[PDB]
Formats: sequence, structure tokens, C-alpha cells
Amino acid sequence: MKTIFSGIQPSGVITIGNYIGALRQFVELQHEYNCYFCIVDQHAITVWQDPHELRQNIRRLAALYLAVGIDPTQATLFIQSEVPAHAQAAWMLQCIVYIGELERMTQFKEKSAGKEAVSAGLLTYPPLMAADILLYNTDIVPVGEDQKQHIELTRDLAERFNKRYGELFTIPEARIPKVGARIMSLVDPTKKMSKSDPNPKAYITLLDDAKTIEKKIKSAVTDSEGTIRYDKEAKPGISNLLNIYSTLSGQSIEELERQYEGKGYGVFKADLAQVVIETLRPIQERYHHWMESEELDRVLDEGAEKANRVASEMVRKMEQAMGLGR
Amino acid sequence: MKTIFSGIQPSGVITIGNYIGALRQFVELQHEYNCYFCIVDQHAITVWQDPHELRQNIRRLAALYLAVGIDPTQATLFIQSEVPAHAQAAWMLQCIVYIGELERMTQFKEKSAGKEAVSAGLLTYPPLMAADILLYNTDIVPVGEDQKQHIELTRDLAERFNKRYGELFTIPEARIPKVGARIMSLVDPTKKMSKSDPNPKAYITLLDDAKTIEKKIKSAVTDSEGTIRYDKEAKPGISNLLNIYSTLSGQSIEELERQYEGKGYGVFKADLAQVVIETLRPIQERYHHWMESEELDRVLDEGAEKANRVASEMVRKMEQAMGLGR
Ligand SMILES: Nc1ncnc2c1ncn2[C@@H]1O[C@H](COP(=O)(O)OP(=O)(O)OP(=O)(O)O)[C@@H](O)[C@H]1O
Ligand SMILES: Nc1ncnc2c1ncn2[C@@H]1O[C@H](COP(=O)(O)OP(=O)(O)OP(=O)(O)O)[C@@H](O)[C@H]1O
Repeated sequence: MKTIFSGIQPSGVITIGNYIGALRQFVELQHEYNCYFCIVDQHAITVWQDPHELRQNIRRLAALYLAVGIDPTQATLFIQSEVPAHAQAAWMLQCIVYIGELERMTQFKEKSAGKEAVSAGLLTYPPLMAADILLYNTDIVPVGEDQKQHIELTRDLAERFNKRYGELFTIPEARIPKVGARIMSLVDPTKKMSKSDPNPKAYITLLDDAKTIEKKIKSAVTDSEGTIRYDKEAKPGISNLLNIYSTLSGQSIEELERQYEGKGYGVFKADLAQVVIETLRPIQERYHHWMESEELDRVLDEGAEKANRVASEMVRKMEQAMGLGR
Repeated sequence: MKTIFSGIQPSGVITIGNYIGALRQFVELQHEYNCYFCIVDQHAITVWQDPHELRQNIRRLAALYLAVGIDPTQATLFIQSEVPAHAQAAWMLQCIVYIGELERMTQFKEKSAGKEAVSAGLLTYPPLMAADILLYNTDIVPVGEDQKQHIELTRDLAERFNKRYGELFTIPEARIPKVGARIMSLVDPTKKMSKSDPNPKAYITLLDDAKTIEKKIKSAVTDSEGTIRYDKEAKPGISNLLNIYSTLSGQSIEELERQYEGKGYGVFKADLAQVVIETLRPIQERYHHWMESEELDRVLDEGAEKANRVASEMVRKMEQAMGLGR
């Protein structure tokens, strides 16, 4: 089947936004495509990290992924640093990307108007991200609009290597999520929901306890028109909710609209709060099981093991081409 | 015993000056210290290379180091890329070095007044060479006057890492060469003897056939005085010759002068042409034996293997502190 590569930043907290937005679709797609979910712990190292925290967020995230329903028999789920071929392909690639490309990388604005105290890893992580992808011949990479630009580079590098040394890499393609379900903030209906929002009430975490979920939805921003009707502009808040509610409950917006035909936001919120709680419960359970179970490690081991197998071979062929070793 | 790291750039050609200057004394040192001779092929890929040429120059250099007398049992001789820890620790160091530090590197001027068509390799190799070293808890890095600047940075990286994550690395020290002589060009006695020279007549390669060694020592510049006497200034060419001669024949300069008392350059050169031919003959022999012998690979194998045993335990502790993996 085709292959799909997904790099997951280790952050131990994914919003109901990631879930609706992409996570969910994978639980299904994982039986059709060949999927690799790499906990890129080497990329997370370019910025300060607290050793313990990082070590912890890598478990939390793997645990989570399995809970949501990723099938370790069906797909490969590994930590990035446990497959050395990654760091090796990173260097080989660092050698064919010209320095200009990295600087003209629309993200290096982190230069801080002359801060100059940035970790070189910050200017150099693209070659590594290119490695990550090219190593498994991935055909598709599910990236957001914000990323596209990086997938552009790896497309380039790949083509550059392929031409200089011979067809070896598959030129990937940046695919997006199923469109329509763009989950906005709870406190600001125009802003996208993200872990990185400074207001905790703008997002709900898969591990938010009932009470928290209830409190946050209650605070969700609405309008004063008081009618449950979909309106991208004019009625943003209500429309965001309607999307969340729908995607999770499985009802159409129209259905939800009519069903709340003569009611107001008070009851609507209370009903939504519940369908959310009802949707996370099994996840928070399974997650906790996964976290304390020794089975996690085993799944991570057989994951690396499955990854490494492919990587090793890819690296081996690269060295052959480049002309390294023996 | 103290450890000594020495990275050998694969080039398949080392000059009689390099042999005299450093190499020759290594066969001695190799008993008083713990030596690691790394054929650094990952660094050699920062600039265009022909794969076949590179694969070849890697064997050549190894065949030659043993030919010259390096004891694979006493010291460790390995290719850089056959020990993954290098490439791995490279990435971790890149994550703790500031961009400024890399740019202010007195050598990055290769950026050619706005060239930008330079591999990221040129800018980022330091973190790798820092790893090359640090990974072996080395004490002395035998460098040139010019290399010193790089040792400084790696010494820094060492400390930074030690203070942030704990005493783990050994701060290395950059020792200078033995020599007390220095070998000049054969075509220009003011220049230094080197493989990078555009005129072949300027140096003698440990693998130059006798007919060539003859033809190159003939051409060597002398003065017009016609006397074989040492004079740094005034008689540069003759002094250089006299230098090459002495070191290889164990005869003092005072002696050689007295010896050639009333003779001219004609004979002297012819004599010199011989002492060199004789000195290199066994070397070309041994070298050739190694080149067609499978024992060569077995030696590189047990080399990598001996090295990897130390490198891995270093990367393990490294990842441990950084908080990577499990
Ligand atoms: N609010 C959202 N609405 C729709 N899709 C989302 C949303 N948040 C994340 N996603 C999707 O989920 C996947 C991304 O997650 P990540 O978790 O890396 O996203 P971010 O939005 O980039 O980060 P964060 O969630 O930490 O703010 C992406 O492929 C993206 O398309
Ligand atoms: N002419 C020389 N005189 C003394 N020592 C030399 C000479 N050439 C090389 N060496 C020794 O070899 C080591 C250096 O490098 P290299 O092998 O880099 O030199 P080259 O042979 O001059 O090559 P290149 O200049 O192309 O880098 C030095 O640290 C030095 O000890």
C-alpha cells in the first residue's frame, strides 16, 4: 500500500482539535495505508527541554496514540532517537542542501532581529525532517498549511540526490485533513485551537477531566442572537460548537439545528459538554492502562525494530551512492 | 595512558613532508598513549566527491597508515561512518552550539563574498568534529597551527554540556607537532610541502615511483653558490634538501656538509634521490600487500568494532542527560 509518515512532537497534551482534525482519521486509515508515527524526540531537542519532562512526554504521547486507537500490529509507532539511521541520513542530507535554502526557510525568523543566540539545530532541523520522511519511502505526509513549505524542501533535496546519485528516494506529497472540520478556539472563534494558546480555556485536552470539560464549554464564547444556527461570520462561536458537537456525535449540522429549534445556548452547552465527556472517557481509561502497563515499552521496542529495519537499508543504499565507508 | 584522537581526511596521497612531520612519529607515540586514527569520511563529503574516488581513497589511506607502521593491535584504526555514534552525537552537539559560534569560525569565509551555493556541511561540520573527539574521552588532539581554532570551540562545547548536564566530557587539549624542522616545497623553498599544491613537482608522494622521485629531486631548487651548506635564508633550497636528506638517513646536517665538502649539487641530488627511493621502497611494498589482502578489511572491522564499544557508551550517557528516548 502507499506509505504515510507522521512526525509527532513530544508534548504530552493533544487538543480535541488535533483529534478531530487528524488523529481520528488515522484510526481508520491505519488499515489501508502503511503508517509510521514517529515521536521525533530528536527534533524536540533543538529548544530547551527539561530532561525528565521530555522523557515523560514521550511516554505520555505514545500511550495516548495507542489509546486513541493506533494499532501497533497494523502500524509502526517508534521514538525517533531509537533508529540511528535518522541522524545519519540527516548529515548526508545536510551536505547537499545549500545554506541559502535553510536561511530562506520561512520560519528562521526565530533569528530574533539579531539574537544570534539560537541553537544551530534550529537552522539545521530541516535536513533531519527530510531524513525522517525519505528514509521510509513515504508517499504522503499529512501536514497543515503551516508546514507545506518544509515538505517543499524535502521534495527538492530528494530530487537533488536522485539526480546526482540515482533513483533512490520517493518524492513525497503533502496531503491535508478532510476539509470543513477546522476547530476554532473556544474563547476566540476566529483563532485556531492550539496547545500553544496562552489561555487554557481556549482548548480542551484529551485528558481534561469531566469538571474541566464542563467548565470550559460553559465558558465557550457565543453571540447574543440566542439562536442555534450555523453562520461562519456573524455567529462564529455557535458555529464552532456545532462543528465540534457534530463531528463527535455523528449528527449533521442541520440535524443539530432543527433538534435545538426552539432552545437556547444554556441547554445546548450542557448537552455538548456531555457528548464531549462521553467521547473522551474510554480514551482517558485506555490511556491510563497504557501508561502503567509494561506493554507500552514492548510496543515501542517492536516499533523501533520495525522502523530500523527499513531505515538501515535506506541508509546503506545512501552510503553506497555517496561513496562512504566500505 | 592518555588518549589521542587523530582524524585522517581520505585523500589517497600523503607527502614525504606529512610522513616526516607527523606520521613517522606516530608509530612511536602509539606505544605511550592510546591512539585512535579515524579516517573521517563523513567530513570529506562536505565538498564534492566522486563516489568511486572516495571509496578508493579510504582504503588507500588505511593501507598506507598500516604500511608506514601503525599497529592495528596497539592503536585503533577505523572509518568514521562505521561508528554511528559520531553522527548521533553530532546532532546533539549542534543542539547546544549557537549559530554565531559557527559563523564566527575563522574558515567559513568560504562563503565567497555572497556565494550561498555552499553545502550546509561547510557551516556545520564543527559539531561533528567535536563529537569525533569528545566521544572518546580524548586528552590530546594533535593538530596544526591552523586547526587550533577548532579545538577551542569543541573545548567550549565540552564544558557547556558538562555544566548544563553534568561532568561527562573530558576537555581536550590541542598539542602541536614534533618536527622542529618543517618541509618546504621543491619548487619554492619558502612555501610549505603539501598535497594541495598545484605543481606536482613541489612534493613527493609516499607512492611515487623511483623514476618520478628521481625526476622531482632533479628539479628541486638550489642556488648558484654551488656549495652544500645550511642557510635557512640565503640558501633555502639547499637547506630544504639537506633537511629531507638528514631526517631520512639519520645523518646530522653538520655531517652531510662535511661529507659533500667539495662536491656540487649534481651528485648530491643523485645521492638524495636514492636515500628517498630506498626509504619508501619497503613502504610501497607493504602498502601493496595490504591493498590486495583481505586482512585489511578485517582490521578495519575490528577497528570500528573497538571504537564503537567506546562511542556507544558515550552516546548512551549523552542521550541519558539530554532526556532523549527511554
Ligand atoms: N484546531 C485544529 N483544527 C483542525 N485541525 C487541527 C487543529 N489543531 C491541530 N490540527 C491538525 O492536527 C494535526 C496537528 O497537530 P499539532 O498537534 O502538530 O498541531 P498544531 O495545531 O500544529 O499544534 P498544537 O495543537 O500544539 O497547537 C495537523 O496535521 C493539523 O492539521
Ligand atoms: N610540509 C610539511 N611539514 C611538516 N609537517 C607537515 C607537512 N605537510 C603535512 N604535515 C603534517 O601533516 C599534518 C597535516 O596535514 P595535511 O595532511 O593536512 O597536510 P598537506 O599534506 O599539507 O595537506 P593539505 O594542505 O592539502 O591539507 C599536519 O598537522 C603536519 O603535522
